Amino acid sequence: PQITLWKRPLVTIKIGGQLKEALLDTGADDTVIEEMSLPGRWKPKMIGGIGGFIKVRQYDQIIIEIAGHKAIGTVLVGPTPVNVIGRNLLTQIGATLNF
Amino acid sequence: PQITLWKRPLVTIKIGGQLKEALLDTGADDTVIEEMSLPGRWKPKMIGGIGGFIKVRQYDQIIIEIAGHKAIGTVLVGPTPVNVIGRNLLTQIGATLNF
Ligand SMILES: CC(C)(C)NC(=O)[C@@H]1C[C@@H]2CCCC[C@@H]2CN1C[C@@H](O)[C@H](Cc1ccccc1)NC(=O)[C@H](CC(N)=O)NC(=O)c1ccc2ccccc2n1
Ligand SMILES: [Cl-]
Ligand SMILES: [Cl-]
Ligand SMILES: [Cl-]
Ligand code: NA
Ligand code: NA
Repeated sequence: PQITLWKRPLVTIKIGGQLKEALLDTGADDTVIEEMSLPGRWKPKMIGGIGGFIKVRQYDQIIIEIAGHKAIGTVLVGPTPVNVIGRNLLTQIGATLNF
Repeated sequence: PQITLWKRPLVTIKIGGQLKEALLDTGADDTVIEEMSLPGRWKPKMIGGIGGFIKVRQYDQIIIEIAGHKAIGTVLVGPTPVNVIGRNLLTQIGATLNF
């Protein structure tokens, strides 16, 4: 699709058999999702956003569908008011910004 | 242009007479620029994201040239580590996400 930006670019994602809404975010290096169980071990990570840094749980090689496109990659889990799909997975679904 | 997302989507902007680099950020509602003076009236605002909130100055009707394309709108000025071009101005240059 071609998504305009008059509204937030929110799409459905599927992770763990569950549907969630998430933001397609060209400004995010990483993908950050609300607290949720994921399989396997996690590693520590600090990420910085507009208000400061937070600690998150880094899970690698997680299967996630994004707007019907399959990705398998790193998902950070931590406190965020919005689930964010960052460039690590936007590249896997072939997303570009155009004007 | 078509901008791939392997790297941060940084472009040159001109604002307040000044050339700067900024991030094309589909996950930002607002345009947030590093501390600088702008002409006219402003009012305080709090904006948030991961990590919490910051206090900003809101200037309305500010012109910014973004990768050669003029846009006008509200620009927030405050303690951001990165200049962010958010949706309020990305719409004005006709930017879309495509996959
Ligand atoms: C996700 C993460 C990997 C941590 N990356 C980032 O956060 C980088 C950090 C960079 C340096 C600091 C300044 C911002 C830039 C760009 N951001 C990406 C950037 O796209 C970031 C992603 C985001 C969206 C929504 C909610 C939280 C987080 N957007 C934002 O921070 C913008 C700022 C704004 N305009 O007010 N926030 C929002 O647009 C926004 C939307 C809904 C909300 C609901 C409740 C609470 C807060 C909400 N904030
Ligand atoms: Cl990844
Ligand atoms: Cl505006
Ligand atoms: Cl349009
Ligand atoms: Na894993
Ligand atoms: Na003004």
